[PDB]
Amino acid sequence: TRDANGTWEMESNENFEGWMKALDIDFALRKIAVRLTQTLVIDQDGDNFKVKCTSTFWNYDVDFTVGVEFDEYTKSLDNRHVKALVTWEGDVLVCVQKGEKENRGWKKWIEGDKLYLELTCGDQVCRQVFKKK
Ligand SMILES: *C/C=C(C)/C=C/C=C(C)/C=C/C1=C(C)CCCC1(C)C
Repeated sequence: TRDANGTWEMESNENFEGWMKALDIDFALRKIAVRLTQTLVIDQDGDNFKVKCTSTFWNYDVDFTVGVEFDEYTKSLDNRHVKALVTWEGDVLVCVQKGEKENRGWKKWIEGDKLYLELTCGDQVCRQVFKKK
């Protein structure tokens, strides 16, 4: 319920292109990223997280300690500097990324076998569902 450890296989991905567009990802690369199968690998140890979301051409990596603000440079995404902070709101893992973009961050709900991930930027929300492999 608070345990996010695992290798996570995607089963659905809603409004992916609206969220990428809100981040200003190149329209060309958007309709490549649309094609790619993603595997989310989470290593969680106490407060310390290592998140690795992987695909053929394109990976997103982040490591953080819950409750410790960190500078994040989204080099493989929109290549912006944000002030990221990840915390627990109940059993909901919440990341707020302060910077140019408003309403920017993500949330993870872990429901036994299922991981629900909502990514937000501006007025767009991308809803993803992964299953533990
Ligand atoms: C808790 C899980 C998180 C924060 C996972 C985030 C994953 C991404 C931001 C993935 C982004 C990607 C693209 C938009 C294009 C294709 C490659 C991806 C899947 C790494």
